[PDB]
Amino acid sequence: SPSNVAIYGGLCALATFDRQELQRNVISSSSFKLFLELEPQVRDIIFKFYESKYASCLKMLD
Amino acid sequence: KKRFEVKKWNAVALWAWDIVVDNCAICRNHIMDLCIECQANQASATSEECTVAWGVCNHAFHFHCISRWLKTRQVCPLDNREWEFQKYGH
Amino acid sequence: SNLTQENMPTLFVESVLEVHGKFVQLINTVLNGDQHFMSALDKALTSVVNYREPKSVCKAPELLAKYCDNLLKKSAKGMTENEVEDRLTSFITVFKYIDDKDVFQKFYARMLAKRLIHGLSMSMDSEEAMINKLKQACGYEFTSKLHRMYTDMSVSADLNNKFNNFIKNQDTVIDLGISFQIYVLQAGAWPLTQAPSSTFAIPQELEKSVQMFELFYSQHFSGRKLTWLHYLCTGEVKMNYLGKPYVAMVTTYQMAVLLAFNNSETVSYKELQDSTQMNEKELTKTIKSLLDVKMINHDSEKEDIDAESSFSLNMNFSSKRTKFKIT
Amino acid sequence: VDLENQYYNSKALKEDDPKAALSSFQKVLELEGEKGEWGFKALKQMIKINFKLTNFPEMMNRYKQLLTYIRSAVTRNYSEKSINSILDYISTSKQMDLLQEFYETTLEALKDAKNDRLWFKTNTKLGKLYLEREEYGKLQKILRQLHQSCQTDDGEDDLKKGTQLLEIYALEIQMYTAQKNNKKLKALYEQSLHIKSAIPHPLIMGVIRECGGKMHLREGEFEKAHTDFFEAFKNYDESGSPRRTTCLKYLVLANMLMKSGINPFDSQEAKPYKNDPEILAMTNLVSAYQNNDITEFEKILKTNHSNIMDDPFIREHIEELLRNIRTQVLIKLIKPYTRIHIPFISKELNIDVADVESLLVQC
Amino acid sequence: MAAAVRQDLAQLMNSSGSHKDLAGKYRQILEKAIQLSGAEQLEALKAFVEAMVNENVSLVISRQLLTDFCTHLPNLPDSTAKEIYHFTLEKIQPRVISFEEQVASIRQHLASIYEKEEDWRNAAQVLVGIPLETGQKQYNVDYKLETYLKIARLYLEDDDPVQAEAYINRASLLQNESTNEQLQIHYKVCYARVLDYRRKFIEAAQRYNELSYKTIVHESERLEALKHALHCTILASAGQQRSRMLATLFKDERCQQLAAYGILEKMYLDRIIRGNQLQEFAAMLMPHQKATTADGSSILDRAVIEHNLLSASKLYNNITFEELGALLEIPAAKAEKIASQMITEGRM
Repeated sequence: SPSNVAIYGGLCALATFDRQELQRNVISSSSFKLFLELEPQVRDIIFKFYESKYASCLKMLD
Repeated sequence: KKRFEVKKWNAVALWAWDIVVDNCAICRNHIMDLCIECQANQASATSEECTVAWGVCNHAFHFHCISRWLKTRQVCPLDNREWEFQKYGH
Repeated sequence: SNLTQENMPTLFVESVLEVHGKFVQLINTVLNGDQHFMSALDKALTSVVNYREPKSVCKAPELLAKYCDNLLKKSAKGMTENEVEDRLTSFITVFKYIDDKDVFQKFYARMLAKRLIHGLSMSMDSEEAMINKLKQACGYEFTSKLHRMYTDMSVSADLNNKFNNFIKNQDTVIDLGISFQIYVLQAGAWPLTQAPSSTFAIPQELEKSVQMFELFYSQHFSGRKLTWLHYLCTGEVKMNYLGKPYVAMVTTYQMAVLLAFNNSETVSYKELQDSTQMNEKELTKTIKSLLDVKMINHDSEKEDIDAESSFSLNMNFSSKRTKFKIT
Repeated sequence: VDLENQYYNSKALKEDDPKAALSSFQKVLELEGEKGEWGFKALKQMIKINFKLTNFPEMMNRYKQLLTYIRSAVTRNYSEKSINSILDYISTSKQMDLLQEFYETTLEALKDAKNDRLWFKTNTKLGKLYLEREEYGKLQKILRQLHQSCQTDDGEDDLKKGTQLLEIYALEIQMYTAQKNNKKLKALYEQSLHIKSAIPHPLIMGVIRECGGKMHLREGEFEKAHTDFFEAFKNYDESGSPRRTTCLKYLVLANMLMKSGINPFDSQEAKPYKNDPEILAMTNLVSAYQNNDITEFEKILKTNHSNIMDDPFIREHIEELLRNIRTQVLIKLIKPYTRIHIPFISKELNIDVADVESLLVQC
Repeated sequence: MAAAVRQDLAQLMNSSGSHKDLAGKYRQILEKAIQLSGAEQLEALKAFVEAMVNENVSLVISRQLLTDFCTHLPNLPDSTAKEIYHFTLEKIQPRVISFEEQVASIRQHLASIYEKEEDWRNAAQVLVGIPLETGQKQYNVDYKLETYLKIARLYLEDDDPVQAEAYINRASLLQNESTNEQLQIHYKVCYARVLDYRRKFIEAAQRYNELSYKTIVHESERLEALKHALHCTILASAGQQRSRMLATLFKDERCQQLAAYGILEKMYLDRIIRGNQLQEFAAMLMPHQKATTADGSSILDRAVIEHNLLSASKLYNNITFEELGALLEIPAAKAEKIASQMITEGRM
């Protein structure tokens, strides 16, 4: 389903890449922006990981 | 003798602030034409009516040419005079 | 070399189209339109207009600008939409061979500004199609000065429609002759700039109308002094001495001379220098054009141009139509 | 002759009437001037009266005689100035119930040799009116006729001003931006590249470039967004309000994101217009970014609130601009002091200690 | 008497036959209005202005009549000629493009009235509206040079160096046609003083030094130009460009003739700056070189503190913040902010 590719690719790159690599891969590319816009709960994870907000990024994961 | 009658006649509407444009001083185009830094960028600069950046010596040039000159030297060592911005915009 | 430097504006275009037309088909048919032979034809044709036998290299861009003036000339009527539209298509092909694009831009700028002020604009479509062909060939940067001159004339055209509606709002001692001819000029886009003329006196008939234009233009722009150009602006006159009231669009310089004839039948050269209120160098070229025509005729047997010679007024003038252009 | 049409038209303009003056300008048309600009100006005054009052059957009768003389009878200079003037005046007083019938009868009288601007401009306004009527039959018929040519704006290389395929896509961009739908704005930007390769430089060309700068600003390319916003401000300056003030805020926003914004105005299209309080709000925003001071940046948002807070596009980027200023001040203060205190930088910046610990980690 | 004046002017409005016959009868009417006094003189002189702005009278007759009319106006007292200049400029305002030569003649005498009444800002705005650059008639060189010289002189007395040096650049274009070499020297000297008013002693030290090595400059002006460059070097902040300017003035033998040799010697050898050295140098400075710079009442109060911090970086090992402020008579809160700004800029 198109609602699962954003989670499959969003959770895999979150464990192998840091904060600088996320802004250039899942953010700079316009192809992955259309998949992240459907589910707003996945786009806020990348923004919270770059602003050093590990307190609110962990509660939304569980 | 002859019949002279006019309804609503007019000539032209000319305007030139301060002195007359003398093809700038760094090139040959007019004060509102594409000089060198205006036609080579065709993206971050203008393409139709160019801008007019005046100064303190009552001599206007181009905003794209005066910004790169004041970046390394604010004063003008060509004749030891005052060089500053005055009256923005024609 | 068959015409040396006395080439005609209508013959130079047909001479290039006949030579290139006979070679653009021999390659596309026999050689199947090879790219190697097509580049050699365009490269060799560029050196013909640039390096020729007669010593007249600057006459190539001048003849190109003169050809556009004949197609845009407005003598009295107009032209069809078939011959003018077909002649503009073959004009962009000849311009690709002349590499002197800087000389053609200076000649076309002073010619287009003269055709608009004098009122010689015959077809508006000829000006829109001309700036569009130069942009597709040269570029938007080279045609930027020509696009600003065309857009400035369109703004004055929209203002004429708003001033024409003011006649229906309490106006009965204004309607007399021609309507507005507003030509908004600039300093960088237009070649003409605000320069001091020759302190003209301005005839008494042109005192009105123009006085109201200075107050109307002062409302759109907060403080804007305008200067008139008596070298390109022309007026009109009405002669009721012949069998038909003919109207001849004469220059504004001749209106001050004809206004001095209302006091006496003849005006000497000493009185004409004070009525015009200008130098004697400009009055010499003005009285010269009035003597060759039937407007100002000499007396006695053979009277030349002197400081003590008089200048009578002739009622018979060579006319045939109404509002005929002299340029 | 041209003599009888001058004295009759001069006396008729004196104290005009909404009904009595229409009979004076009708008898002058039977003489047929030989100029023949005397007969063309007489019919132009009748159109400027029939479109204000009277009705619509009498207006269409006088409009057909104006489109007749356009060839060798009347010069095309004075004829083209009347077509572009009436078409821009009847679109305000007359509603859509009488404007659609005036465009169908106009195409039947413009099938001469010159079929460039007379056919493209008359067909452009027809496509914009079919979207409001929700008509799908007539919209597809006018699209197949324009597809036979090479370009939708110029048949070959003559007159311009007349694009329908790009005007429909441009009208959807101004509507989809209010609903915040980036999935449709990205698809419309790719379809505008095919039309851009066949049009000169009119006004619609500057509308499709505005959507390109908004899409690149959301992805993170601040350099690509500045090239599209600057090229669109030149075309929008010719039109004016209200499509000119809203485009100025997007041009200065992309300049401050490139580190930094030392150029508040790079053109004369917005320098003398800063006297208005709505435009001056954008001028003071760039001044607070050049000197690098967070105390003056927050004062602009409190003073000017009914111009910068009402737009959701610039509101989503107001937080990143405030964080970039704190980074520049920390560099100019950490060089002299070797072991500087944490509450020391919080007192100089006049900010709380809650955001200092979060900013030091990202820096 | 004013009733018969307006009746005679309206009769000759549409009358035209000759150039000397029309101007001869009109001169007799204006002559009678001058001999009148009381309230009849103001009503007769104002009727002549309305008779010339009409389209019936020729512009040649109106221009010749207005030329001699502006000559007898200064003969009238200031209590009467003031109301005429304000009323005549409003009638010719719609036709300012026709009588351009007559507008400048009225504004030339109106500016002289405000000059005698001690008004520099009011007299300068009158000559500004004169169409000198945006006019249809160009005057002579002596007429434009005198007008531009009066505008810069009136704006200078009103404490406005910006507006005074703005209109002086227009007169420099016509100064090249003359042979006055003394006027060209003052053209660059006055511009160098404006650059120093923006607290730019570093950049101003190079302009005054280069102008002293020229040949067209007089010998009496080259020594005065070197004194301004020596004062600007001391008032400038301590940095990399200050050390290069102090060594250039020490190598020149022209600095030995000036009385400020002790200040240059104490600043080049990295000597100490006591409280008696800054007071002696401030007495020889120009009045426009001392401004309220936090402490004290001169600009030198800031250059001394910045100079002592640079010399202490190579001589003093490590001093506390409380001891560094007591040696300079400055608080501890000021000795830390100044020393921190020198490290960031890369000058200490």
